[PDB]
Amino acid sequence: WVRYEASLRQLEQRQLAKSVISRVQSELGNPKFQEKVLQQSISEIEQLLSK
Amino acid sequence: TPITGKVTAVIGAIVDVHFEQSELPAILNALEIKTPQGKLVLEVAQHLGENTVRTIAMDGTEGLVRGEKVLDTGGPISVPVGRETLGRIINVIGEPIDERGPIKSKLRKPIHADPPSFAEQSTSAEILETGIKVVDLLAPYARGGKIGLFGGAGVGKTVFIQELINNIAKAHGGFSVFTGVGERTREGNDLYREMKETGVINLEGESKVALVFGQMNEPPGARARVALTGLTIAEYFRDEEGQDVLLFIDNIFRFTQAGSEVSALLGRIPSAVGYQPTLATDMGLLQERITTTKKGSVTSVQAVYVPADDLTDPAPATTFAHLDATTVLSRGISELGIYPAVDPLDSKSRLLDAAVVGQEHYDVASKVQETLQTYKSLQDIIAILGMDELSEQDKLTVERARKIQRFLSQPFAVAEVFTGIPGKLVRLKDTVASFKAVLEGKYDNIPEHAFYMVGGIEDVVAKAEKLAA
Amino acid sequence: PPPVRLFGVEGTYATALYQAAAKNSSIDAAFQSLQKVESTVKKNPKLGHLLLNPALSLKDRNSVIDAIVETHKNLDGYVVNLLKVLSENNRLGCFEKIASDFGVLNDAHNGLLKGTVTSAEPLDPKSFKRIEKALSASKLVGQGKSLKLENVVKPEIKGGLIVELGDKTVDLSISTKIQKLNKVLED
Amino acid sequence: EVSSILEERIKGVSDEANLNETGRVLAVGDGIARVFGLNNIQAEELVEFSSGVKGMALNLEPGQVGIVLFGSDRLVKEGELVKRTGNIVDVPVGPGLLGRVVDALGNPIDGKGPIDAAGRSRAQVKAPGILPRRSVHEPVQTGLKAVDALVPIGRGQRELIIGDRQTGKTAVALDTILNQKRWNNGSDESKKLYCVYVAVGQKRSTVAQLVQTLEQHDAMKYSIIVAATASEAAPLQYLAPFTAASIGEWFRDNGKHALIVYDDLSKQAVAYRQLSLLLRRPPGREAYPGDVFYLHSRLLERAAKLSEKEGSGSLTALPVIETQGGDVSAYIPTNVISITDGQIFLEAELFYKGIRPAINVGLSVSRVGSAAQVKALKQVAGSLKLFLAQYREVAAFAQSDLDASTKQTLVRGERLTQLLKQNQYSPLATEEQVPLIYAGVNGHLDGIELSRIGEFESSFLSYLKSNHNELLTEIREKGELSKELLASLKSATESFVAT
Repeated sequence: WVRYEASLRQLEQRQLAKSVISRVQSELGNPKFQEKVLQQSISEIEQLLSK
Repeated sequence: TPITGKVTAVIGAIVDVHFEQSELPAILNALEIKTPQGKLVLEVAQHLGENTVRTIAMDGTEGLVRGEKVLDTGGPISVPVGRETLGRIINVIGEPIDERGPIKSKLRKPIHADPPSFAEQSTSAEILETGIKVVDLLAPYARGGKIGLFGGAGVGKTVFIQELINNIAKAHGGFSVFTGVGERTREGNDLYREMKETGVINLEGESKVALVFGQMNEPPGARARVALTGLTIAEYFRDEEGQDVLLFIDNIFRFTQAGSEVSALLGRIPSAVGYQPTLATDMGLLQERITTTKKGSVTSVQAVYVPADDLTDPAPATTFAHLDATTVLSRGISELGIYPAVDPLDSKSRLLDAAVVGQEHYDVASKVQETLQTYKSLQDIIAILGMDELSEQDKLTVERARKIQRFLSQPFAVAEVFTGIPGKLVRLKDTVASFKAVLEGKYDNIPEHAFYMVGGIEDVVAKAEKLAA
Repeated sequence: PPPVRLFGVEGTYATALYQAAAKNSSIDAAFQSLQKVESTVKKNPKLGHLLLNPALSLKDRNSVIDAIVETHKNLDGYVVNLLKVLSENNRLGCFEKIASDFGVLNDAHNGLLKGTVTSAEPLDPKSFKRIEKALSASKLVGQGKSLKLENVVKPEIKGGLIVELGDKTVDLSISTKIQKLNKVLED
Repeated sequence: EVSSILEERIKGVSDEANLNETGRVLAVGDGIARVFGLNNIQAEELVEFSSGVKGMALNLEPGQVGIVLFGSDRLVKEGELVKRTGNIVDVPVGPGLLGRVVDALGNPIDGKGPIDAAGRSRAQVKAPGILPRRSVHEPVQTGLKAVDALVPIGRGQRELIIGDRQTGKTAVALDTILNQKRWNNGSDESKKLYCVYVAVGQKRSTVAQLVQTLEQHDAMKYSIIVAATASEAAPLQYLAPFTAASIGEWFRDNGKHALIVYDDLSKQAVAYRQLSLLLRRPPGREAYPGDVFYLHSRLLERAAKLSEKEGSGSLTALPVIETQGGDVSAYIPTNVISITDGQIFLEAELFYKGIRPAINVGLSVSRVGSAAQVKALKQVAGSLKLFLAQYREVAAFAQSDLDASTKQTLVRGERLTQLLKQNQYSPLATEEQVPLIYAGVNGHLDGIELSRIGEFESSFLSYLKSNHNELLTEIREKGELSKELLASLKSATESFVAT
């Protein structure tokens, strides 16, 4: 019973793994792909000034 | 002024420095790179030009940030020597690894030194006796001699050496050097313990042995100059103290091996098998700095683990060149259960000359050699057929030889535990007598088993009585 | 010693040229003249770019050298010897290579730093300027060492940016962050 | 649950810092890459490529660094950005590696998630000096007669196990781990070995059978398995024994007794050969590079019985050498033999010819093994090696007529050899080995007809327990056979002989 319980958790995790891939393909579609480059830009501005 | 440089390259333990300064150290100079490990000792071995030397690194390599300050310590590494080297186990650097603290020294001497000249040498003729019967019969040692072994593994090498230390170093009273080149730490620990126990290292007092020990975990480059360090310590005794010394060196196959490793890295075209092109030169220096001179007589013992059991390999071949006497140790004879494992047809000594050991010894030895060679010759026939298909005359010879073979095994005191037989040291005079009798078949009438793994002829007789019960 | 150890790419030539002309303090002059002759070489394309292709004699190569110094007189003289040297050593393909190397060596001497800001697609000039300012302000750009930041376009870097200079980089791209995220959510 | 753990992990992604990173890959393939830059790099660093794979910098050269890819070349490619880990190769070491299969990157291939590990420690670490080293005193008991008797094995020692491939090669070692289940599941930590099984170059399937066996004998909890299978990349295989020994050293440097079995170092040689050749460094004898001696020797001497100062830790090495045809002069075997204390050469011919386990008594030695033996197993086993090397002699020349003295030895010898044999994957208790050896030595098994020897063993042991397990309890604690015990045992054994 414990063994299959662990197996179900692993199965859930790989199911949620392919859902992560699906979410990644969605993210890279959005012009959040464009807009977040601005976020990275300002973050790097803050970061590198903190260097 | 410290010759500043940067580490241009770190190709293995063959670091290359580029001395920024127009000052350039000479070849065989020594360098210290300051490390969080204290120092790293490197030794200039080539100048690769454009103010970039190429240096063997005599301490372990890793962590090195490519380009880092160097300072030139100059010249060969100068060890510290003295009579207070006795009672110290020292690293290649010279560190007291037995941690009896700083070695008091008057003279610190360069590791490299030039071999004494042809003229300066004094050539001995002294007999040294071990009390090992097989040694005595087949290859009499000489005091000041250069003795040689063709190793069993440690299973043979350590055992052979231990017996020699037990015999010769209690029959010697002068200085004695133990140099352990690329040997397992345990062997050293056992030896250290044993030496301390037999007071050879007296700690309350002073020793009469000094020790240099290089572990087989040591980096190849480090292993290369373990020998030279010992060679210097020996020179200090030989020359400066001006008394007879003793020396043990084992395993000098590792010296050869170490050289072969660094050579490739150095960039040298590696000669056949893989051995360094500089094999001859390195061997030459080493074996000409152990010479008996008018300054002193140093009995030396060199031990070469036979590479893959092939004696034809170039490293054993060049060993044969610098041995006053040799005692090749063979696995087959070990398998025959004979301890020592010495091949009896492959031992020779310069003092095997007939006159030197007297005609009677020589005649006895001659007959043993002839008999055994016949026996080996008929090993084929005996095996292909039986021993009952031998000619009757030969069959007698063969039976005698089978006895002679069994007789050669003598229990050894410092291995008495390992053999499980209390040891034996038998007189040379007795040995000659014993073989003489056997050759005349005097005691040939009692078990072959009686001859086997026991000492003298008298012991054989007694063991016949034991067997008879 | 000459700033930055180049070498090997016939950069021992560049090094040599630099140190020899550096004590003559005509390295900027050399570099400029070298640029001019290199440029008129590139701008000589019909078998002056295609006769950079090696197949010439020693002597014929030398006569090409004579034509090259015929093309202008405004050379360091150390670089007139450099032309001879390349002819003698029988290379001419590592001529722009040497030129480039000498340029790197030269602008190291000038102390001009070089950076790069690879991105997925070229970004705003306001962003370019903000990064240039930021980097110049930061300790990363040395004091009196002048950044020449190059935005480059590389589609392979999926989104974001990587700032590079002085062998110190921050890669906060979308691809790298995704990569790290994927790995961490596969554990 | 799964959501919470994933969410915790996602939260644990937080920002990248600036620092000296970035080299750019150029000439790559042949499992080494030549990277441009990496100007200040510690020697033997771990670098992680942005190909998501890590390599160990080997050659620091003027203007270039040559990484060696510790992992697949498939994902590495030209002009990739190599980022400095900035740290020399270290692997997590600690207490929580116990009962966890891990691969060579320390990734839990038991998949029980992140490993609990106290520290990380550099892959290469020098062996302790002469001064930290105390001569062996505690035995290791394998539970197999003759493998404790004839071959005496003791803690710290590098005690070689040499023999021929797939003669159930693994099994000899497995049995050792199993016998020491008794002691290791003990409460005395001086009687706790923590045993590490290094599986190099073995099929992942085979390892899975091994893992399953170990978990069947519930032995997983005192042992670690490190795995570098045959499929797994050769540079990873090269670093695989070294890493395992670091983990072992953490136990050793807790002063706690441990053991490490390196299966099979011969396959490390092939790996190092591959690596060397791909670094185009010149080959040595049998094409195995010249630094092969250095490779094995540096590895082996890290296994030791340290002194009281170091807390008397042990790390008993059992390295498993796979001889090609029983080529006992072969370069790799001889090199190993010279380093190792003793040999445990296993007689293949006899193995095939129904001696399981088959130990070539002649080619088994143990350099300092016999002073590890406890007095019971010195007294009872006294001269049995000699006796069976009289059996060795006797059967040598047996091949016509036999004198009664010879015949007596042969009858005992043949029967004694039968007694040595054990059922593969089922080792006996240490306590039990003492009477069995007592019986034969004291000549009680002289008369026992050959057919009933197996019966004699089981029945004798059952008899001893039923009649008086008191004797066995005494010998269990005393560990020395007193004169009274010896006589009592003679009497008791004779009593069993009668039945």
